[PDB]
Amino acid sequence: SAKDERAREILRGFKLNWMNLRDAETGKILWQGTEDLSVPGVEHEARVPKKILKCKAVSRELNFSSTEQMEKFRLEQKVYFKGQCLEEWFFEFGFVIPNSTNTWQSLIESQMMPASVLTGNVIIETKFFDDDLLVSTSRVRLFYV
Ligand SMILES: Nc1cc(CN(CC2CCNCC2)S(=O)(=O)c2ccc(S(=O)(=O)N(Cc3ccc(Cl)cc3)C3CCCC3)cc2)ccc1C(=O)O
Repeated sequence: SAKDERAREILRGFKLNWMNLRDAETGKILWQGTEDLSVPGVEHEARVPKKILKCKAVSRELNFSSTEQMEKFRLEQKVYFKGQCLEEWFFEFGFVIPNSTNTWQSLIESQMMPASVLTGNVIIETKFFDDDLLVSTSRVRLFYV
């Protein structure tokens, strides 16, 4: 279908360039990377400091480029522990100019399991939408260090 073709064009033109996480209260950087975690079909890995689990809120900056125009770029993210969804998050970016590079700031705000239990057992599944069109699904396995 035209929508399936369109999804592939958007993916083809998309790159996640860099990204970081900060304690929202203090602004202190907890993690940063330049690996494109959005790439589908391979299991990505990331190592994050265990103190992140003590943050009431985490600020994420995500820098991306897109050759394709998007009407309503957004993300759905599911936190899975041993295959069980503990949490679902929704973030909206909105309009994306074709051939632009953009920085997107988001706030991520139950009782947390210990880092030692969680480590290597947490998968973040991220879906990349333009409105209702699914562009891609990626997975990142988290280790708490
Ligand atoms: N309920 C739980 C939720 C989590 C997930 N954490 C969310 C934090 C937990 C501490 N309070 C603030 C929210 S987290 O700190 O581990 C966290 C997870 C994902 C992310 S992320 O979605 O921003 N990102 C994944 C990501 C981001 C963007 C894209 Cl495109 C793809 C993947 C990763 C984090 C490390 C490398 C980047 C940020 C923080 C863990 C355990 C439990 C539990 O019940 O025990």
